[PDB]
Order: sequence, then structure tokens, then C-alpha cells
Amino acid sequence: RPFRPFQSQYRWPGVDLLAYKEESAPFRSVTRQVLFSGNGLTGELRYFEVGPGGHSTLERHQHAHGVMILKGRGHAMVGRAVSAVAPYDLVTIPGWSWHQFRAPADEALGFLCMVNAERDKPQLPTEADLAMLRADDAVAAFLDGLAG
Amino acid sequence: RPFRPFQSQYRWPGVDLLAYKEESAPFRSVTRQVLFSGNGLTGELRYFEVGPGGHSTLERHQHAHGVMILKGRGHAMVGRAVSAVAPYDLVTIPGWSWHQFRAPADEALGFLCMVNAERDKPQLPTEADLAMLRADDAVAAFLDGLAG
Ligand SMILES: [Mn+2]
Ligand SMILES: [Mn+2]
Repeated sequence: RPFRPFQSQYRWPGVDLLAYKEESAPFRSVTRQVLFSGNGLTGELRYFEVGPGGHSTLERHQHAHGVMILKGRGHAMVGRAVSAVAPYDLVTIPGWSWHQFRAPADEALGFLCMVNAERDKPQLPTEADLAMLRADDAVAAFLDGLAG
Repeated sequence: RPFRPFQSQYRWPGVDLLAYKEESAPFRSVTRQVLFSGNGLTGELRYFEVGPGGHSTLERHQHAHGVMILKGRGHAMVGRAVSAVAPYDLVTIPGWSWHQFRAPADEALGFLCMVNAERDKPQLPTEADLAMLRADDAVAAFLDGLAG
């Protein structure tokens, strides 16, 4: 503990915070807040916050995502596109693309994520999936934590 | 022209800007950008920017809005609730509520607005509507430009 880094957190009091329980977990240092759901809105707007050195789950599913970076910076992969991201970049994630957000070692990443209210469950990669993904050099670099 | 105020503008190049043509118009100094639509997303995410001293159209309709303030500050009315707003406040607008956003004289107001892709056309108030609205003191104060 010679170094204890600062980290602000974005909150809207009255909206519940879900901190995800880590164990063998495919994610790391993630919280979610649901900003808009219900009211006959067919969409949901969520806010995800990924703590320093964390990541969202590498996954895919039928439903699309529209992401707008809201806080900090980090990296995203969609399909085999890897990019650095910062507020308020738009990340468009078409149905079935593999995707993941990664926070740098020194900073949290926050982003808005719009999805359909009615939607399928995420699927995680098999060993085969990971190996096809890793055949790209930038993708392997991203998954190794080395995109910066 | 002794004073020419600064005003930054939020843009995502590749997304079209719609500047609304003013005449007898119920709005003033408004632009829109559609950040997410299509991809089997049943929602749209738009970005509205209201220039200093401007306002969105005072209207109502069946479809709900979820608004997140993104830039500057200003005032909002929903139903008879009037509040000051600033980034990244959430404004929830239930179906059929009268609503309007107002930019201060000295600053632009920017906000995200999530709606359903399939939705009804806005309705503007009749003289009767305005008079029922104006029966509240804070609402009349807001519509007179005096909420600050
Ligand atoms: Mn996903
Ligand atoms: Mn409206």
C-alpha cells in the first residue's frame, strides 16, 4: 500500500448499483446501473463502469448494442476491430459480434449501453472460438492486455 | 457585435446534423444527431443541442422519453415539475406529459434522448392547454424564461 490510487464513480442516487461477484469469472471490476427501463420504452439504457485493469465479459449474442463512452478511456473490440475509446465515442456492436471493453491499468472506463428490453442471453467463447479470435494479431494483443 | 460569445458543439463526424429551420416556429436554436438507430435496435438514441436562449418544442405524445443531460445546463419541465438540469442528470418523461428543455441565455444545452423507433407524432398545445399549464406558477415562470 505505498500507492492508493484515486477513482471517482458515477452514480445517480435512487438507481440501484449492481456490483458483479467475482470468483473463475469472465469479467473483472464491473458495476452496472440501469438508467432507463419500463415506461413502454422498448429499449434499456444502462451504465457500466469498469475499474482499472478490468474488463467486461468477452461475449456475443443476437441483440445489438449501441455504446457511448461516458467516463475515462480504454479499449474495445468488436468483431476483429480493436480501438482505443474515450468520452463520448460511439461503439456500434452488431448482432453476434464478439465484443469486450477493457480498462487501462490506471483508470476506470465508464460507458452507456443501449439494448432491447426483450433480448437473448449472452454466449461465452469456447476454446475453439478463442483460438479463431486469437488468429488476429491485434485481437490477441487486446486480449493479452496489450492494446495501449 | 461588441460581444461574440464562445460556443463549443458536440459532433460525431459521419452522423448527420439536422439544424431545424426557424420562421412562427415552436422551437428555437435546435439541432439533432441520431447516434443509434437500425441494427434491430427497437430504440433510437439522439443528441439534441439547444443553443443559448433556445428551447425544444413544448409538446406531448404517447411515447416515453429517457433524457440524459450531456452538455451545458438549463431547465426542464415535465408535467408540472420544473427543474434545473446539468450533466449527466436523468429526466424521465412518461407518455403524454407536456415537456420542454430550455437553454440559459449564456449557454447551450445538450442532452441524449432515447425513444422507441416506432412512435406517434408530437402534439403541440392549444390555447386551452397553455392556459391550464400556466395556472401553475413555476410552469408559467419556466415558459416566460424565468426559471433561473
Ligand atoms: Mn453483450
Ligand atoms: Mn417529445
